[PDB]
Amino acid sequence: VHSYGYKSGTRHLFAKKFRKHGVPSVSTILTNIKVGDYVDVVADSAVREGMPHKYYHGRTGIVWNVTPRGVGVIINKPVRTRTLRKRICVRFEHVRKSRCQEAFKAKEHQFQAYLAAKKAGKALPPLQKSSRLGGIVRPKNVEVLARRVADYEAMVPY
Amino acid sequence: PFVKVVKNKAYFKRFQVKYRRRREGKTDYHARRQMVLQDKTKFGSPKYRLVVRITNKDIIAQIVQAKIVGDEVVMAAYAHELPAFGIEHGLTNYAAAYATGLLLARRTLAKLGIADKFQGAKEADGSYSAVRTKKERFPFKAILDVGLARTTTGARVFGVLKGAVDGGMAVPHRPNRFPGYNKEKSSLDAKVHRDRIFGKHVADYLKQVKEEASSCVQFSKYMAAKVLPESIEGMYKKAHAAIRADPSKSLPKHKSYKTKKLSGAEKRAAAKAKVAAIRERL
Amino acid sequence: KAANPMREIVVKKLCINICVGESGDRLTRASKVLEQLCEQTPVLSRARLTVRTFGIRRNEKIAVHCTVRGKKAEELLEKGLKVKEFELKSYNFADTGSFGFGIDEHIDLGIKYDPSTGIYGMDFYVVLGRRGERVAHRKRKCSRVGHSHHVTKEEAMKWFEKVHDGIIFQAKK
Amino acid sequence: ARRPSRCYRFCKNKPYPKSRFCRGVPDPKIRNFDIGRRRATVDEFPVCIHVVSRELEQIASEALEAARIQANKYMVKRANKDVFHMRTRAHPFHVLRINKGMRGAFGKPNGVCARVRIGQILLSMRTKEAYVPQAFEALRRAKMKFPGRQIIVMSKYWGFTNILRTEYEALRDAGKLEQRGTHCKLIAPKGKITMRNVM
RNA sequence: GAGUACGACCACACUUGAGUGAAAACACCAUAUCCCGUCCGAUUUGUGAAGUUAAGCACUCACAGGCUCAGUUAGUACUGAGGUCAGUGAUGACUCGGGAACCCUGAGUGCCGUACUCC
RNA sequence: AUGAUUAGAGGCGACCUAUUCUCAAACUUUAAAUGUGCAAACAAACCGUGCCUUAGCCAACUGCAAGGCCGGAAAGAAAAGAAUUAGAGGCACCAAGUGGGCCUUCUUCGGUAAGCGGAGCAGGCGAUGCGGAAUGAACCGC
RNA sequence: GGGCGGCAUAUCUGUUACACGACAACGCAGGUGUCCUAAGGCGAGCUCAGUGGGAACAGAAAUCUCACGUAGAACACAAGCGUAAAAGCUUGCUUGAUUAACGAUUUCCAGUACGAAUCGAGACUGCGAAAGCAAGGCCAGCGAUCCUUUGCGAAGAAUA
Ligand SMILES: [K+]
Ligand SMILES: [K+]
Ligand SMILES: [K+]
Ligand SMILES: [Mg+2]
Ligand SMILES: [Mg+2]
Ligand SMILES: [Mg+2]
Ligand SMILES: [Mg+2]
Ligand SMILES: [Mg+2]
Ligand SMILES: [Mg+2]
Ligand SMILES: [Mg+2]
Ligand SMILES: [Mg+2]
Ligand SMILES: [Mg+2]
Ligand SMILES: [Mg+2]
Ligand SMILES: [Mg+2]
Ligand SMILES: [Mg+2]
Ligand SMILES: [Mg+2]
Ligand SMILES: [Mg+2]
Ligand SMILES: [Mg+2]
Ligand SMILES: [Mg+2]
Ligand SMILES: [Mg+2]
Ligand SMILES: [Mg+2]
Ligand SMILES: [Mg+2]
Ligand SMILES: [Mg+2]
Ligand SMILES: [Mg+2]
Ligand SMILES: [Mg+2]
Ligand SMILES: [Mg+2]
Ligand code: NA
Repeated sequence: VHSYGYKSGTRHLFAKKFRKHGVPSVSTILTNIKVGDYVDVVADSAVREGMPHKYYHGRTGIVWNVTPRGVGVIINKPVRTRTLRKRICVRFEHVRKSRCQEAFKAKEHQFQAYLAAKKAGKALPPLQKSSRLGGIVRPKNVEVLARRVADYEAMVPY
Repeated sequence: PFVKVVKNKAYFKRFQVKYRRRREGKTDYHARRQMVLQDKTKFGSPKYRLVVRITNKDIIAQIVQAKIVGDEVVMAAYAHELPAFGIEHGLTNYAAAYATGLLLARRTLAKLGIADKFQGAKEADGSYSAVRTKKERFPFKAILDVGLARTTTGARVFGVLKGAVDGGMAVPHRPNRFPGYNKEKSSLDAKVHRDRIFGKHVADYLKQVKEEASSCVQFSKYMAAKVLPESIEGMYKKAHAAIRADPSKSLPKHKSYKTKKLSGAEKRAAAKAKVAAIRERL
Repeated sequence: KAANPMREIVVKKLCINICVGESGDRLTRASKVLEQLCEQTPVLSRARLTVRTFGIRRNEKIAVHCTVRGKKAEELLEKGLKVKEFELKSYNFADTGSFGFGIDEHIDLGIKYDPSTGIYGMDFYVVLGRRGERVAHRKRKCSRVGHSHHVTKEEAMKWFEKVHDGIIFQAKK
Repeated sequence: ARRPSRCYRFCKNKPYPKSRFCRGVPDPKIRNFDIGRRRATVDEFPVCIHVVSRELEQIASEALEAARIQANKYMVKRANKDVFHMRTRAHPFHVLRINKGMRGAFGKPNGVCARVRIGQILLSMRTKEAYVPQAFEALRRAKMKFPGRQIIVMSKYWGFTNILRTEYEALRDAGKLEQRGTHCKLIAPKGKITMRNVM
């Protein structure tokens, strides 16, 4: 970039996708953000108020502050030899609930359910077997792999 | 030819259809987004809208909570339920709007269990008293949702609002749009508003139309019944009393008509038969 | 079903336009003439863009027009077509079901010619339609009118020559 | 005069077309890209002969014009002008600059060239089976005007179409082809059933 | 099996032609004293029920256009890593990995909630 | 789509509609490879009409929000290829030189080019010899 | 080389720039020192650029009317981005361009300042029926020490 304004070099970054223009939906308004929640900081191009800086687009952080119309997010930013915990202030339209701990939460819930079943004496689900093991292979149809003259005749255009 | 076709293939490729309810001309999404909006510091505490919709024949009043899966209607009142209380005609006038708002407020307060705690105005005066809101136990609060209706001085949406306010619910409002409010003087005439609420305008128009009839589309069903212009106010007063007495009452209480869809195989078979017939011709 | 009564063609409105072309005394007199003719207040139409050949400039009131509906519109149309001697040309009809004509002598419409004002002449335009065109002009649930429910040029011509018993020329240009 | 073309070979810069940012570009040397009977129908010229570039390089519009002029001269001398139709495929859209190492050395537009890839067809000639050797010799002489390495091949398609020579006659006789000028489109069983696409 | 009000996702829902639509709706519709607002009761507002499914609306269809999901294009284009590889070069291929796009072709043409109502 | 661009075709010459030749650093529907945030159980997270407080929210509380307290359960993180580590993590204080750089693979801009000028990722030389390419700061090996 | 020229000297947009961020050149294409009591704020209506059909003078182009029109128009000014019951156009009312307890942040960055910007908490308000929106015109449009100069510390009350 030739100048270093606040929104320099955001022509494609702060643009809406094809046929996906418009203001944020009601589902975004009705989302409940709590302090301590993991959120994704994704700028909505059509809001332009409370917009994050381009650096924080696509960053996931933890909410440290909720105001009537804004969200306080802590983002890690590497500066030289250390990482800084940057606190940014954005409107709720530029914030999304982050599924970064979805699999870990599911693992915890599955472990709790497994413990409950083991206490109740219910039969646990069968353990999956490794697909890397050996065995007999019975080929239903066997074909010959070879290079033909027709392959060369085809790869030549015109 | 000679005129460029605007709606060409590229035009349809690049078209972004609006939301279904916007393309149906039903919902103002800017207004809806501002109305369902709440402080993020509330963390999603319940917020209600007083949805007022008026058709050519009925008045629909609902108490609605916004949700991501879809709005939840807590309580609904209808103008066509008024005959159960004594309103046999004019279910779309200002008096019917006030009665529908009163009925919705009474039903909502009964369902929430706070009916005995909040009585509202027993006798309507048309007068404005400011609602008590957070911004002694506070009344149940809903905000008015007029949709796409034109908010003029004396519209029936504000009749429903006034009925709900007198029913016990606390809907934040100012009297600037009640009938009889004087824009120039910045004052409200409670007598004119009460006259509208009890439909003395309807009674006066009925008297005038009947006098002209003696000298018949208008008031045809009013005149078919033996409705007197001097009995309308008492009728609406009795309706108010009955609605307060028991809001839970209403009006006294699968052949397939769809056309089956052809499968893709049937469509292709029909198309092939048609092209084969054309080939046989030529 | 064409025999359905809702398909009857009615005169939606009559639009009378007097394009004086210059603001001032002439436009005031034209507004007075239109007030006498239409029995209602007319409106001045402001210039769109500056055209040197016509003067005109921009945002300057150059014409006075008015919309007439109901019985007054029908009687005004009767007077205007009486002036035209109940003869209209084929190309005077639009493809949208509407037609119009110009009147060159305002004093020919049964209006007194007291010389406080002068002879102006104007533009008559009538819009045919059918009961149901509300759907495309109402605020809520606004939607396009069905294609078949539209009034065509042939339908407008037949309506004109059946109701007012006028003569079409079937010419061009 | 003009610089030797060895200075403007090799495709070293990003494409630099004439636009609202690069004004002052002179017109390309080559103006007409079709010679011979360009209005001949697709059936008239079944043989297509290509000049295919084997190099990633730039070709000036001067070289393109010289090649087309040489090919036309040979075809009209050793044959008739109504028995062939040659098309120049490469278009000179890339602007060359001259700094006429110093400061502020960004140059001015002084020419235009076509950026050419490996396997890109440069010249295509529609002709008949009688005049194939004449077409080959004309395209050899036109190749002599181009920089880099090009090969001359005979296409497997009929004329300038994308329909194979062996199958074109059967497709046309069956009624599966639509004639739109000098190219044809295989009619597809789709869309509204009209007097077309009945097949 | 449908309708209405409020909706969520926002074309599998749009666009263009045609056809069909029980009940109840919805809507066209009638009207202008009052409330209100216009050049114009067209829009809007109030008041109302004589007519109509003609429009809207909803369904159905079209070897329809778009859209959506696939296949193909194609292990191609491109590409991370490697060579005291080839080639004057331009560039290529090879080795260990990743892997597209349009055209073209196949299938499909909304779905899911809350409340009330009709079958 | 926005910009350019060649030629035929079908409905004076345009105009219109289907195509067709050729393109884009300051075009793009689509879209890699390499990347780049966050998470992957010990101050944490999970469970409980559990209890206390609130001048926080909600029409209210048993609901939500926040600080705690008391208990529970803890593959200490299973099985599905289901990590690895010559993995002591943090926290300071006082100071030195340096702030002319050059070369190279790959990417890259200006220039006809240059042992030219200018950048990106990363390795080098500088500061480094040794063994190889006869010879060479930088290539190969180390 | 220097000089002349220019400003790459403070600064904004696109690109170079290699799909996070960052990146040079006297690289490319353009801007800034202003302008606006409305061109700020809000509410409500409405839809734009163009294209056809039609209507005295009137014609390619004056106004009127009906359709189609995904924005191809506008939004002071460069450029992106964004926006259609609006963020555009008309209109009505207004002074949220005022205060704002030394609240906390982003951008440049040494994680210093300045300039711009973001999320707030008070006061008094404006528009709106209301939910709400607004402490300027989103993002460029600006300035230390010292010195000068202006505003605020009304009146009254207190045996302190
Ligand atoms: K050659
Ligand atoms: K502002
Ligand atoms: K100063
Ligand atoms: Mg870019
Ligand atoms: Mg983007
Ligand atoms: Mg509104
Ligand atoms: Mg020489
Ligand atoms: Mg270059
Ligand atoms: Mg009407
Ligand atoms: Mg009406
Ligand atoms: Mg029908
Ligand atoms: Mg199709
Ligand atoms: Mg590579
Ligand atoms: Mg494991
Ligand atoms: Mg030094
Ligand atoms: Mg050097
Ligand atoms: Mg040194
Ligand atoms: Mg050696
Ligand atoms: Mg970047
Ligand atoms: Mg608005
Ligand atoms: Mg501070
Ligand atoms: Mg500052
Ligand atoms: Mg500014
Ligand atoms: Mg405040
Ligand atoms: Mg600005
Ligand atoms: Mg602002
Ligand atoms: Na100073």
